[PDB]
Amino acid sequence: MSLVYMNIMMAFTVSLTGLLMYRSHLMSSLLCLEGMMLSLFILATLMILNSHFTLASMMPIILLVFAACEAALGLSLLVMVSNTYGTDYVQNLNLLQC
Amino acid sequence: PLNYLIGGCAGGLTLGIGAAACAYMGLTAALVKMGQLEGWKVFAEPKV
Amino acid sequence: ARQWQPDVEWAEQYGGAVMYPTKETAHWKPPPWNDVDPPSNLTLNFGPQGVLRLVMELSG
Amino acid sequence: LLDLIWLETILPKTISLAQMKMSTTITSQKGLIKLYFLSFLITILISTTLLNFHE
Amino acid sequence: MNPIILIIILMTVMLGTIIVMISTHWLLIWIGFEMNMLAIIPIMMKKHNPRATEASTKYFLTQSTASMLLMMAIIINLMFSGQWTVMKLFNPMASMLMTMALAMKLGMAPFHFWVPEVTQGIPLSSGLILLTWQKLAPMSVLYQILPSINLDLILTLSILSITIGGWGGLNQTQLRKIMAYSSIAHMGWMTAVLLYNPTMTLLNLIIYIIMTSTMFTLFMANSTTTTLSLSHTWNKAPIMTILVLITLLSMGGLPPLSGFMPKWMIIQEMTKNDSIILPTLMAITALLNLYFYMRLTYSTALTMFPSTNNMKMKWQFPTTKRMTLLPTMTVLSTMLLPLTPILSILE
Amino acid sequence: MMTYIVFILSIIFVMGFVGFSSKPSPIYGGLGLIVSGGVGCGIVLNFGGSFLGLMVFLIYLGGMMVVFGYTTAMATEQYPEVWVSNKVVLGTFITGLLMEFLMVYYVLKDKEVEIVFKFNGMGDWVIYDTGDSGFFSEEAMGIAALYSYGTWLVIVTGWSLLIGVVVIMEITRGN
Amino acid sequence: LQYGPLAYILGEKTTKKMTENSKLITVDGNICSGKSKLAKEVAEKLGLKHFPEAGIHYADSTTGDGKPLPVRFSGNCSLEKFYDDPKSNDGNSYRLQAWLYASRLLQYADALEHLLSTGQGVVLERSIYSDFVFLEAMYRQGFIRKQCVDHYNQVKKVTVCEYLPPHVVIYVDVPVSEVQSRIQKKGNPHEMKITSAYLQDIENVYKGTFLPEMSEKCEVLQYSAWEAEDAEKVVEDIQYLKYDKGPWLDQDDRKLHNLRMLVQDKLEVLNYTSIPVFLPEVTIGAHQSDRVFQEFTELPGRKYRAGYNEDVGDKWIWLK
Amino acid sequence: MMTGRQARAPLQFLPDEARSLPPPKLTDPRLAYIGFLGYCSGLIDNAIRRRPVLSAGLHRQFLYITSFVFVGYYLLKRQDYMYAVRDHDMFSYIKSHPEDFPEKDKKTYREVFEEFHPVR
Amino acid sequence: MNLMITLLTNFTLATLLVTIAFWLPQLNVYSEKTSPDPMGSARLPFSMKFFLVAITFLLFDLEIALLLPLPWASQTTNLNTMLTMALLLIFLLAVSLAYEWTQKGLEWTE
Amino acid sequence: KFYIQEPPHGSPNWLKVGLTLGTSAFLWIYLIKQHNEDVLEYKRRNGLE
Ligand SMILES: CCCCCCCCCCCCCCCCCC(=O)OC[C@H](COP(=O)(O)OCCN)OC(=O)CCCCCCCCCCCCCCCCC
Ligand SMILES: Nc1ncnc2c1ncn2[C@@H]1O[C@H](COP(=O)(O)O)[C@@H](O)[C@H]1O
Repeated sequence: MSLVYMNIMMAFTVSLTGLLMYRSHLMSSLLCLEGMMLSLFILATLMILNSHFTLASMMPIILLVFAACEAALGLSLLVMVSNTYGTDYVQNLNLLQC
Repeated sequence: PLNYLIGGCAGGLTLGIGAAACAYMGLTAALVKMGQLEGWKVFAEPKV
Repeated sequence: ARQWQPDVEWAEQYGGAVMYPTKETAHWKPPPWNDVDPPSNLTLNFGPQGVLRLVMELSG
Repeated sequence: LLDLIWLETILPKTISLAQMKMSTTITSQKGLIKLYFLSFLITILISTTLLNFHE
Repeated sequence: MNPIILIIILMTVMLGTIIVMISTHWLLIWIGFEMNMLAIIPIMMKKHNPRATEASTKYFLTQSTASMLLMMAIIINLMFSGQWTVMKLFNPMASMLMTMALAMKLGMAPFHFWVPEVTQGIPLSSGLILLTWQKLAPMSVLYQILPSINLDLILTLSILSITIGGWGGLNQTQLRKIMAYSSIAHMGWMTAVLLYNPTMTLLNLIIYIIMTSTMFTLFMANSTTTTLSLSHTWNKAPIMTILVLITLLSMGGLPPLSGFMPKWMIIQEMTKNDSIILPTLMAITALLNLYFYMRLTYSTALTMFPSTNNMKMKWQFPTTKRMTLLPTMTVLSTMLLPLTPILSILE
Repeated sequence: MMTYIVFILSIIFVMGFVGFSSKPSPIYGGLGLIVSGGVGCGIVLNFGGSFLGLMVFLIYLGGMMVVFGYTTAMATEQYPEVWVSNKVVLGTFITGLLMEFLMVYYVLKDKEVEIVFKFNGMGDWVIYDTGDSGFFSEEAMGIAALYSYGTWLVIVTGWSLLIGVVVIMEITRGN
Repeated sequence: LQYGPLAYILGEKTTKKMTENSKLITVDGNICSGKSKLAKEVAEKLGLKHFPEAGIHYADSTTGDGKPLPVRFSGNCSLEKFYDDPKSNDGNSYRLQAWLYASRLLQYADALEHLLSTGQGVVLERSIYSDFVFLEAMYRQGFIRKQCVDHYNQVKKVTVCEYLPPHVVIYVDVPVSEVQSRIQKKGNPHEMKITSAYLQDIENVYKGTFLPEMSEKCEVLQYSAWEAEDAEKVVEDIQYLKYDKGPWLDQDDRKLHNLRMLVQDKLEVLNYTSIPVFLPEVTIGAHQSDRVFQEFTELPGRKYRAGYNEDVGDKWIWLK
Repeated sequence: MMTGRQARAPLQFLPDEARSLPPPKLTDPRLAYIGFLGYCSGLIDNAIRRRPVLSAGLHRQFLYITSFVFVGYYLLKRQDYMYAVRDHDMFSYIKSHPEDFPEKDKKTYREVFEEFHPVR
Repeated sequence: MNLMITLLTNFTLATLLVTIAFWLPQLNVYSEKTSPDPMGSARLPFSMKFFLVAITFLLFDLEIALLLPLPWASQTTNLNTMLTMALLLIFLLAVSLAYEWTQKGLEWTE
Repeated sequence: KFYIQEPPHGSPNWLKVGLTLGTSAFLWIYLIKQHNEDVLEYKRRNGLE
């Protein structure tokens, strides 16, 4: 397919691979997840402006707002983890092995 | 079918446990041979 | 003689964290019964930076 | 010999031995979220490139 | 939790699933999944202990990844089709992404690695919601996009889900993880028959929700979370003893019980379409589910009985718990098989 | 050179995610995501999406990544780094960022022009100014139609934001 | 139930009945400290509902006809046999102690349920917070084993964390000499077999372990053998306290609604007392449990739910 | 399968054309079996709350039976409607494509040759 | 184009003033000094209140993001629907504020 | 009396019993009316009179 869309998809898959190989922190997971959301915003915006499809121009803002609210929820979860262990480490989140 | 039964038991002797893997891989390769003969579909297309 | 109802050794081998204790599963202790797990405040030194030093046990 | 051992070995017990070994190689997960998403990416890199399920 | 806030949040969960069910637009599908997740996160944290925060964190990560993959599938559909109707997808790349994302939202294998954890971390009513109500929206989207779902991918996910939900039930004493692996196996069963007859998908879904709701209602009536804690039911409430176990004999898939109703019908739709090997293998794995769950049945109705002395005090107090629809759901999860041709109402 | 500018930004955008998908730290991860948000906003603004680019700055970057840096700065206990006199404390920064722009200019090489020149977009890609629109940004009026046409969308969005407030205040209580 | 979440919606808020007299006061002391009169005296000065000390047959007194049941249905343990042989073979020591912990847990649940359903305070005698002080004093005498202390700490860890501490802990200082004087003057032939060092270890775990950890979570009031005789000085100490510690201060209608829904469900209160931790003093086999349960079902009024027994004169059953 | 039929008139539990079909009788064995399920739910409800199972709550058992019969009557009407739609669409598609459904020439066994396999 | 030149000139002047501010007193050979505040070696305790006001900013900022196209939405033909949805969004922002009020969310930073 | 505490089901809840019998009788009479209207509609559409 097209070229700049392939670049935005490449960024989406790169932040996906960063979202699928955890190093140390939960904040790194939330950052890779919101980089994915950013690339979804960029690619949706370029499609909607390309076709001159007018009513969908409110769609990326919608795609922003919900997902930003989603990120807020994720941040609050991280905080409660960091109120139990002192760190946001993903290896402290292993009590559900049994 | 019998030749791939021999081939499955040959793959089972280099697997180990020995006779069980012999019989299992022999019966599995037998089912592969019989699927190639009678046209048995594992991921069958939805037709009706 | 009447009808076999267990020994306690039969009941204890259906417990723990795992059914079959293997090598990697032997140290897994079972979770707590009510599913809750057993889990300070800030202390500042307003130094001389009249003059007075203030040790503050603050709580937020 | 034949019933109390051999036919007791092949039908009820070596098959159950196979299932308990397969489950202890499955149900031995450490609970690490890193390894769980690493296995998810193993799935993605097997299916999207090799297995060709997007075609 | 404030009960008015609980009612508002539960109606928001129901509203998010309804918005996924009624919408002709992909943005509203995504909005309904976001609303459903956002509202179900406090249901898991009803008790405020670290296992619920860990469970909610794992659930947030998996469902958020699935939501972003769903939006990427929607965006690629808008590339190759320029439109937004919830219908078949116009790229097999977007089809593969939406199938993977809905398998993540259902917890189908190999994206099953969050289902026995989160169900372990949360209470029994929230696990009931997670294993009954949260299946309804991605199965609805799979119902609406089946002209684009790849056959080989959905069959691979189906049989892998049935095998892993089978071999997950061996090593477990926790009732909630056993319900989670039973969930994974039954989602493999539902998505096995999806591209052949989705009426049997809805039949399997309804029978699964009835059996799962009966089992979680019995677990809430007895307040038992493990096998060993379930083993004291015979001395406390003896009528509670067998109903769990005839419901679990149903959940294995066993005649004449109504849990034999889905799987047989699924086989009845796959031997029509000339697949003989695949339902044979899947229902042999269902017999492996019978193997482990029948071992649990032997655990409760038989050998490992013995009581403790404080149980004598529980004899002087009845259950004041709300066992809501539990006789109705116990009758509907066993004796429904002579009404098997009722399934035509699900067309 | 100037024609391919959106494409150039997209390349930088991809490289920006390699800044933080390799995850050196959550703080440098936030920094790389801010730079990536700015260059993806440049991509958006160069198709005439002015309001959407300012929503990237005002709501994604200045609204949400502020909160990500704020929550990150309330975690991940810090430690000092190299603090020698100016031949280290700023000279290494300038040589490192010059090597970063060297890496940006370094990828535009013979393996790139086989994709650029065979699939030349600039010349025929950016077609947002195809004819006249009138006295109005079409993107502005499409966002304006959220209130007349988007009644159900605004209802479910405002309900999700109210439920977001309620959900955050319930899970962040501990009681 | 009668009280539920719908009653909380319709306006039955349990801080509306929380007055300054709504205080849960636990009187603590040694075996014959003579506090049993004092608590009753507080019940006729502060206007509080006195709950007596939970014996073997507390749950028998709360349910059914209110009479004590035979010992095979309730307890399967005797206080007097612990007085005779504390180092017995069959393990009456930890079995009697665990049944007393469950009975005091039902007493404390009834105490909080009365306090939250009426707004009238409750005077308790030796609540669940002061029960381990016997157990430890038993384990210091070798009367039980270490595994019994582990089982009790498991049950306490999963049960006492759900509740609030009392408002006032009234402790009585009576040394071992006057305790033995009152035991020998009491006239119980079994109770006089209590050794000296057992009472000493009760008083030691009182003074060194119980009261210092109760000092942070509530306010204690400590009395000797003779100044606890006057009720008016005790009531003047109670009323002129300034309640400033403890988790009672951050209790709104939501937390107290959760606590009141918790304590009215008696099977959820008594849930974790019978955890499946197999200890030989409390483990009953299947045949004995079956036989005792089937003998329990044929007791008058115990065959069905309480409004449904024709043998004790329940009418209108076919419309209930 | 038949979702294109219920797509021009959505969310109709019983369409108007379903009124052209005979309703189930009130002595339907399926409906009496659903009433038996109501009686079983009443007995289980009186059992799990430790009530005298046959005696207590006769109004409650009567409402269990009545509610199951009431829902089951409409479920049987919808079942009969859906199988009637199935046969109606089948017969219309058979009538509208005779070239895909030829009349097979039925041969008597005096022409049909079967290989005899002797059993001995 | 002019905007990119202006941003580049502002960035160049900023980096030039920072570079002058660092390299001009490092001409001096003043002194290499040694021996390295209200805490000496204390860790940072987390505060829940600062995170609550950050998430409150983010949620009301999303509600403002919805409210932003109102000067354009005033020009529409369906003014009754537009007025109802504008008042509904500002009312939901006010309901979020009242729920932040009554559940003690605005306390000790009120 | 026999009980030391009053049970929640010592007396029949007459509002609940009355609503139960009234709702059940309403479902019976509405079911009979629906079946009579359906057989009348069947005989009117298919001419079996
Ligand atoms: C084509 C078909 C389309 C779809 C058809 C319909 C699908 C319905 C799916 C239903 C899923 C229900 C999930 C559970 C209900 C949701 C709310 C909830 O959890 O209520 C339970 C409630 C919570 O009370 P709480 O105080 O939290 O208890 C925990 C201990 N304190 O109270 C309790 O915990 C009390 C214990 C009993 C709860 C029983 C709830 C059963 C609900 C499901 C009934 C069966 C399914 C519906 C009928 C068949 C249709 C599939
Ligand atoms: N370990 C114990 N030994 C003896 N009595 C105990 C023990 N724990 C609690 N008690 C109770 O304490 C009572 C003594 O208090 P009193 O009623 O004042 O004599 C006894 O009658 C028992 O019911």
